[PDB]
Amino acid sequence: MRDMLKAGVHFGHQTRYWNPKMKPFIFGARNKVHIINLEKTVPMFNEALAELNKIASRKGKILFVGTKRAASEAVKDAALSCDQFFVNHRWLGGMLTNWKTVRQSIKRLKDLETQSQDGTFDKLTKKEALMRTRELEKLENSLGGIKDMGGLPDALFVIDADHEHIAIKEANNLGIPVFAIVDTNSDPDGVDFVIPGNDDAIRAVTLYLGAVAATVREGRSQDLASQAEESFVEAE
RNA sequence: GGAACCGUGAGACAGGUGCUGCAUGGCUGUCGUCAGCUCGUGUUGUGAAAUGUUGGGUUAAGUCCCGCAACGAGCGCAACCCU
Repeated sequence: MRDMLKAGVHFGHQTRYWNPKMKPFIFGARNKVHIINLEKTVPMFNEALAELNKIASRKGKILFVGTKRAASEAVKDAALSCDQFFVNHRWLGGMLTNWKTVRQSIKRLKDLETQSQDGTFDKLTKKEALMRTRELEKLENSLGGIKDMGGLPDALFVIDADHEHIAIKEANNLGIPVFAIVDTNSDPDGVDFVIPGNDDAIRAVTLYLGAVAATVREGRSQDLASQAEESFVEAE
């Protein structure tokens, strides 16, 4: 299980771009950073983790959102260790509402690939061929992790409430739990299960994102394994 | 007996570029062949609607990025035909 006393990674962050709604989580600004209370972050871990093991052993799906280039690689690897979804690139309008039509783009993507591998690849003009290439690109860039979705999640996990504020909204009107590790620059009232921690910093996000993923595989139907996200922490 | 065309007598009936295209269909001219014109969804407004195509640098051009409540899509241009 997770470990306490993490005053060497997360802690305070951001200078003066905070939100008065995060006062009950700020220890005390010193020369710059406001500093977050590690004494309040721990209690949040328990409550947030508790609700996690509940949906984890309940065979519930989670969608880890991560558009920020600070945890772009961590959000994926963490979602790979387990059988969960994720959003790295950018978060279309009507993916869940107008699922049908949206999937039509997925089928076409699979239809073009089967035509790009070897079957009728260089039969028609090159101009038309270069037209099918761009389509594939645009489709592979947007429909990268949504291609595995064949049916409408139980909860979403964001890295930053503000950056992925759009994902938070659509997660509120639908009545779906929201888990995230944001800091000062945000509104906690928008997150039923918020984790007061550094939003940025790769070594900061990888820690929880790795522990949370480890707590998911355990108590479900798998054994614990070493985190491979630590290798990307060398970005420093 | 009787079909047909035709002529006279008799009966039932025809026609109109005569008016109105501010009653209209169709066709055509004109800004134009100039050119953009619109849709789905999200967001803003009580609403008619707005945003989407705002901002910074740039380009012949929404030409294209960066930031970005917007993200995408269908006619127009272009291409397809002919000298």
